[PDB]
Amino acid sequence: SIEGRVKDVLLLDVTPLSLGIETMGGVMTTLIAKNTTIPTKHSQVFSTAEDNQSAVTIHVLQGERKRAADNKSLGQFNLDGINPAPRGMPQIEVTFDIDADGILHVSAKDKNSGKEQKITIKASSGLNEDEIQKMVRDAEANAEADRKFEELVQTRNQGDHLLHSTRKQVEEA
Repeated sequence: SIEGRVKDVLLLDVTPLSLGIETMGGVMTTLIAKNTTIPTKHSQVFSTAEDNQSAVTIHVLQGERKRAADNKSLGQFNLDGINPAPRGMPQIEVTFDIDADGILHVSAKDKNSGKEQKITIKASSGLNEDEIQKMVRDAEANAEADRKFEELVQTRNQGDHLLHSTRKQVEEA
């Protein structure tokens, strides 16, 4: 109570903080949330708003929700190179089954040829609600640097199905 139930693993032996993807504009959307008891199995199909079958970013974000101090690392990778078919499809089904021991077996399965990548990434708890709000200071203020990446997003929000995703590493600098 007094609004502060970010962490809750006592009578919830579940996916322990809510964990999905860093989203459009320094936002966080969970993929599977607490109340889903391990071992879990659940499908959520996604697409992108730009470059559909060419790069999904698999930076899975374990944190809270809209105010992005929700940067518990559940990754930072990218499923790249799914043939040239950019912007909108929308057929990349992403299934996330966690095991009972605690590992997110999530396969971003693409519907171009089943170009998939199954990561097995940890999800251990052991932190605080002001690990998130303590990251509202250090890191909610660092989300202004993510505002530069919100220009890279193209600035929007929500992202139901659509979900911007592109890496950046040119040779010039």
